[PDB]
Amino acid sequence: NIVMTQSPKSMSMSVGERVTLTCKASENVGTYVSWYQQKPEQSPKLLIYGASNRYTGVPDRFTGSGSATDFTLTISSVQAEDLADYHCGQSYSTPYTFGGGTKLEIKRADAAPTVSIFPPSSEQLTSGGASVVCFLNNFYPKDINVKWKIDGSERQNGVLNSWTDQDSKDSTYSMSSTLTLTKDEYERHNSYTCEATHKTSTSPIVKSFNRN
Amino acid sequence: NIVMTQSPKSMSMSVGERVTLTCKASENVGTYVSWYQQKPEQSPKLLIYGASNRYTGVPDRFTGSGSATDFTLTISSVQAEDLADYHCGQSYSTPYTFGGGTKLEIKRADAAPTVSIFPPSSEQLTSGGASVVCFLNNFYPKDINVKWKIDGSERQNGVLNSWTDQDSKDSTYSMSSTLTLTKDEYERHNSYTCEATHKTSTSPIVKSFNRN
Amino acid sequence: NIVMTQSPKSMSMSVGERVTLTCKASENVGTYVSWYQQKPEQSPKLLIYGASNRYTGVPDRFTGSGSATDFTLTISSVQAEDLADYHCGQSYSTPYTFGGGTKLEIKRADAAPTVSIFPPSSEQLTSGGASVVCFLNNFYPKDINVKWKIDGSERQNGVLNSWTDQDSKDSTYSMSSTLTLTKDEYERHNSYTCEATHKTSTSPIVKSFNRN
Amino acid sequence: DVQLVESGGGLVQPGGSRKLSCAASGFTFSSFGMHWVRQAPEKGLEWVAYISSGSSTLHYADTVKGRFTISRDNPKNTLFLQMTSLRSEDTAMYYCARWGNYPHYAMDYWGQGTSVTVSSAKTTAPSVYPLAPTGSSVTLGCLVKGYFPEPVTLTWNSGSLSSGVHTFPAVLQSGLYTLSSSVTVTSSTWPSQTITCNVAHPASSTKVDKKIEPRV
Amino acid sequence: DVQLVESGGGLVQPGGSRKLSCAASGFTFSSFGMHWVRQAPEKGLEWVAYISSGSSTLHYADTVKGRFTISRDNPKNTLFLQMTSLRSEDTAMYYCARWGNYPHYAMDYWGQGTSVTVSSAKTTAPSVYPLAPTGSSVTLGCLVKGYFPEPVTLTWNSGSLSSGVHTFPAVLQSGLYTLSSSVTVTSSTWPSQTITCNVAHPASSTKVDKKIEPRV
Amino acid sequence: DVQLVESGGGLVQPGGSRKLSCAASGFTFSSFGMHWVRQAPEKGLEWVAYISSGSSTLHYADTVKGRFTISRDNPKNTLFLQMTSLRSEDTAMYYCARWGNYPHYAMDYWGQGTSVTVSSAKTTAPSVYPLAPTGSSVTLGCLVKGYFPEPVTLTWNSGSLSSGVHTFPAVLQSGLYTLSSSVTVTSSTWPSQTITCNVAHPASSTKVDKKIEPRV
Repeated sequence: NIVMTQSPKSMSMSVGERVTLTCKASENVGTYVSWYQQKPEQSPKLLIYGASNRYTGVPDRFTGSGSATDFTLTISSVQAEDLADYHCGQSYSTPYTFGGGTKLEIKRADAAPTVSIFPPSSEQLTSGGASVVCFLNNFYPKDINVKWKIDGSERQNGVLNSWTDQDSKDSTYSMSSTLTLTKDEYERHNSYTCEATHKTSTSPIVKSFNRN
Repeated sequence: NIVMTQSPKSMSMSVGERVTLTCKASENVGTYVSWYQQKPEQSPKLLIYGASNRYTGVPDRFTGSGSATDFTLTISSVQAEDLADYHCGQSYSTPYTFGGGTKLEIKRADAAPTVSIFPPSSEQLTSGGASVVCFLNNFYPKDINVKWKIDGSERQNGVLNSWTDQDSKDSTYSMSSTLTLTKDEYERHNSYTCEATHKTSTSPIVKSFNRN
Repeated sequence: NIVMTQSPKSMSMSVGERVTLTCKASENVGTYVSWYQQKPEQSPKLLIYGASNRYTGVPDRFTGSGSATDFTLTISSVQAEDLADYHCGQSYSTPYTFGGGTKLEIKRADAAPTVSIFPPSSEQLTSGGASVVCFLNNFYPKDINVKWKIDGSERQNGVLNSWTDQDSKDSTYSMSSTLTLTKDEYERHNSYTCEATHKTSTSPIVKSFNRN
Repeated sequence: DVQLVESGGGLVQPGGSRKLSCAASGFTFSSFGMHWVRQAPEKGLEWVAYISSGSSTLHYADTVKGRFTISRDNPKNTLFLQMTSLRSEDTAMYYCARWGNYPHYAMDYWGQGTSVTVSSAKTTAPSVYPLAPTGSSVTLGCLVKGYFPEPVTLTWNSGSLSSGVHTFPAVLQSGLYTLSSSVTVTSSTWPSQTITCNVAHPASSTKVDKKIEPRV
Repeated sequence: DVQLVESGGGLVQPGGSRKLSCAASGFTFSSFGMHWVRQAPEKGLEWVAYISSGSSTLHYADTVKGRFTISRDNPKNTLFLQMTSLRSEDTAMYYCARWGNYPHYAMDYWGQGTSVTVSSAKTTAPSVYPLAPTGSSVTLGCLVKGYFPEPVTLTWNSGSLSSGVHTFPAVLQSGLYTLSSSVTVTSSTWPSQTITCNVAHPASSTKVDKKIEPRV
Repeated sequence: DVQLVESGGGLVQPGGSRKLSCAASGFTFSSFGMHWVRQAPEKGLEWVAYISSGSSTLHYADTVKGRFTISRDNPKNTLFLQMTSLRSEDTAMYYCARWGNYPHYAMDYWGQGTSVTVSSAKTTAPSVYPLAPTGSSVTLGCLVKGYFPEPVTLTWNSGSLSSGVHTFPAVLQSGLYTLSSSVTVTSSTWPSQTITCNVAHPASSTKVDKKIEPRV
């Protein structure tokens, strides 16, 4: 099988700059590598065929290159609408194969997360549940680490973390962190805290409430 | 007209035994007699054509015979699913004519009727009506005679008798007997009784209640 | 122009009976008359072509006939689902022309209207409006006459009457009658009454309320 | 395969008229003669009418000649029976049948039957009365009184109760029909779990449910 | 199979212009003549225009000649009706139909219809008023007042309440439409379980819900 | 132009079977080879199967061989994927693609994707909880808990509130999915003008609205 190794899977680039995506095949290809762009909601769309031919309506800023074992997609200069997943693909022998994909994101200025914490609603409590929720909104870059504390003690059991993709509006990220407890345990502790570590802060960013 | 006399109209036969149904024509036929089976809910289905040819999916246990004036349907051996109405029919000249039909039933062991009696409901009474009802359930054979008594006196005015066909489950019969009275008369007597005569009993089977 | 006169525009027929719809042309046609059935929500569907040919999936109960100047659609026997508008049409010369259409309805037993009356809502009043509404529901036949009285005096100014088509459930009609007033006038009278005349009643059916 | 479906049955006054339909599919309709045959409440089959494939040869039973007309619309694959001057004795289940099985001509395929009642009695919903009563078993009942025309259909707990249900054929008294139905249930669980007879009357679109309440 | 789908309807002022489309599929479009036919609010079908398969023979009804043009784009399998100099009387549901059924030419397949209203009245959402009232049954109502153009659509409890709903056809008074709808509910469970009429008006993208509150 | 539309996705138990469809239009279907390609939740594209224009040459990925069958109905312009012996790892978005771009063969046109989830977990509506909290701005939230399968869709004030809404991708815990959504509104106008999160769950036809109420 012609294995396609695509790197990096994740790449950030400032507007005006040059994005380069590499795709190395385990054995040699044409003239048979293609590239696909996949925007968030949509199906993949053919971008490059052959190795360097643009498809209908593909901006000249997109250029593919390479031969034999080694291919590339370069977009120069990157614009705001270039945010997408990019996939290389060989059409030369069955099994047709794809690279793992690259998520292209806009690099922008660091932004500290804005944090909100929410006690379980009375409606969940009355049903026996007790989820505590922390929103960590509009930050950059995307790497962030969230810890939950209960009465000052760390708790990683029952923690659900979820990141949005890059926001089209301001190129920031947001993430949600949920500590799932039962009401019986929730009622037995006083204070709940989510703490996050991020580039924009030397100390943990903290948000807390006392149950009442 | 070619008159078809079918006999008997009613016939009982034990499983494993031989059922014979006769059809005599008033004048001679082919090779033009057919036989139809009609199961309770359904339309007649062609069983024999010509006089002895089986139709598609008709079991070999079904055989027709005869010639000229005299024809027969024999089912040997009778099985539980052979319960039906059977009709002979001539296709030889207009007017096409049918026999009167034969109701084939399973013969089984005698069973005494189980009897329940029911006073008129309060809801009927309040509307001015007064029907008294007797159920005579799960008996064999089918011949049974029901009499109603009011304060010990026989009453045949306002009596409705109704028999089910043979029950597929246990090959028994059931019948319903209703004495229809007005509330004004019903309130003027004390005791109501249905009495039945059946093979399984030397004395009348009796069921009674006193109005209250 | 080939004028098609279709009669009657409205026709009621009991289930099991024969409906006949006539279409007379102002000059002679083929073999070029067609018939269309139009059910409430839908587009016309071709029913008969030529003058007597059934189209795909048209029940045999539908038969068209005629020649020269005079054509007919007969449905024998009428069933519940035959409720529709039926249109004749000539395909023989431009301008292609249609009859005025016939509304076929199910004839059923007379039913007196069930009447409800409604004062203007507080929400309309607060906006300055004052519509009084009478529902006349589930009646047959469809001809009915509604009069509005205010303090006992007849009022035909501001009255909106509206009939549904025949109801699929029970083949009855319903109609709505609205008296539109301003709040300034509404507040100056005490009693409002809708009165209806219908076949099922020798006297007017009346519904009334006093404003409060 | 061969399919024959009928409609147009119902209640008509004596002297009245009505038209039955028989739809055909799964064979070349215009290549077969067709029959109407009837079956009265008591009863037996009776040949009514025949029409050849092209509507040229028509035959009638003596008792219908000049009152009934049989016809067909071959383009619409439909067979008809036009009934007029209706008598009480025309009350029956009406079947259409194909004259097939060539060359051993026989009524090889039959429609489902459509019911015609000819009567001056009018359509009336039934009254429905619960019949309450050691046994282990207890028997309960349902009285369905004064409806027209036939039929009514009876279920208990909406079909959930099957075995032990006996529904008796209707009887005519004083112009209307009456029937009853019985069901047997466990004595230890009645009345603590409910028993309801459900009655529906096609001709008047009426449906009635009736819980069975105890009484000493 | 044969598929015909239309669009382009809406509200236009008198003297205005508009273009309707009819998309075709499941047959060889360029091999059939096509028709536009219309149906007014009261009403009846009326032939508007015909165009042969290759757009060479065109025919028009007298009342549209010189105002309407019918055309087609065979490569895109689409039929058009260009309407100009619009009058009030052009208010109708417009259908396209295929001239098929060769050699017995007939309008064998019809589009769904697209509505054209020609009026100087402007698009207006309705006001919606609850109509509250022993019976066992109780009747409630919904007044939908002063909207334009037609149509509005009415549901109760978002479609959950079906039977017993009557929605009356709209009437024009003082330039706008008014209609009402009624529903019947169980008296023992009103108001303790809520009843809401929902009204939507396509032309103005308006949706309104209205709970029915009791009052003596 | 070229149009490819899919359907048939949904939830299936492991070992189960399912059939996806891909409708084509705007090109000569029977002249192109077609592909199925899939994309898992995490993820990446994966080639599944190929069929030549006349269904003679068929190819399969190793992980589907003997379990999946690809076929086509050229008269009905439809491509199919018959899936049997389903595993968890078959959970993916499934796309059909045309093998076009001759003579530089490439997947030039793709369908919209239809989602297949393979799991023994059953379809369950979510519970939905409002998350209430100076700022000028205030952040509110919506917790959507314990639903299956994916997806759910989230709106606030029925789409009226757009910017500042973040809806987080679902996470699986204890067999079911949970997600949350946040919105930011003006502090001076909350709660005096209402904020509602609306949640709908396609697989179970469930829709829920939830007002956000204040609390100290």
